[PDB]
Amino acid sequence: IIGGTECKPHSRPYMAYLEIVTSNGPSKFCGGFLIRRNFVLTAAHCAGRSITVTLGAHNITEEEDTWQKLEVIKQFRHPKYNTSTLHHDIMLLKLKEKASLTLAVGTLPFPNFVPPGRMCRVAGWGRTGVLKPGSDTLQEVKLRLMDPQACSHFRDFDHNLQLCVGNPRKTKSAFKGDSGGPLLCAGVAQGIVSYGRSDAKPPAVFTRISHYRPWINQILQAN
Amino acid sequence: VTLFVALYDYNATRWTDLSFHKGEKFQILDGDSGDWWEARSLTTGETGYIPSNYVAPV
Ligand code: NA
Ligand code: NA
Ligand code: NA
Ligand code: NA
Repeated sequence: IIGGTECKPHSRPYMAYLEIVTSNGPSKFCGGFLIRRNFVLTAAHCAGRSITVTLGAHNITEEEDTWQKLEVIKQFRHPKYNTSTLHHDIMLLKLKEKASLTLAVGTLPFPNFVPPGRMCRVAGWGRTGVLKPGSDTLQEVKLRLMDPQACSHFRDFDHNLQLCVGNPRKTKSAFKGDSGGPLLCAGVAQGIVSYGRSDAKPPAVFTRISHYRPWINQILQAN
Repeated sequence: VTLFVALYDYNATRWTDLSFHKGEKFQILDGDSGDWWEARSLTTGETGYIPSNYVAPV
């Protein structure tokens, strides 16, 4: 998260830190959010061989009693996910068991097409600058939903599928490590951090949750 | 695992990309979900998407 501020600890209790393993080599990291006691939502590009979810975290580098660490038992990557464009960058993760509801750990269950112009908030543990390490602490930033034309330079960007996020005149943006995290508008999850420019210049591209709601509903009803 | 080698340099344009140089070697983590492949660089240990036509099996 670039240009943001440290979250009040545990103020965003749905936030999930994902550690994604592949055999031998080092693991990779993403964000996510708990939408049901045993389901986390995140980006499809965060998939891998096995995933561990940490809930209840603020400083992710220091274990504490609020933490709940759960193994993923099933990954539901959107079946139309395309790596060249990152279209349909959305995945549901089924956890091995239910999380406990505490002050630090809670769900953000879903309650319309969100138009350009509103202010929204995104949180994550990603880099705080192009060459910065991942953030020890959960950060958040307030970002403007832009007209889809503000994302024209990503030729494959599709307003029906994706949100264009972050006033290009500012430095505020989600960045590497924030992928999978939720964009909340008036308290409702409306986007998922997907990708942006290598130089971190906003806007970045988020998956538009509204388009995928039927698919999400389908996976939840059957699992 | 079979290794892949870069045939050209590439500079990332999206943060989900890897950058790389001709000669760099990779393990392919996801080459089955589109024409960009999720790869791990044996030089850097970083993971990201690369255009599939920029590499060949070692
Ligand atoms: Na394509
Ligand atoms: Na439980
Ligand atoms: Na477009
Ligand atoms: Na990477």
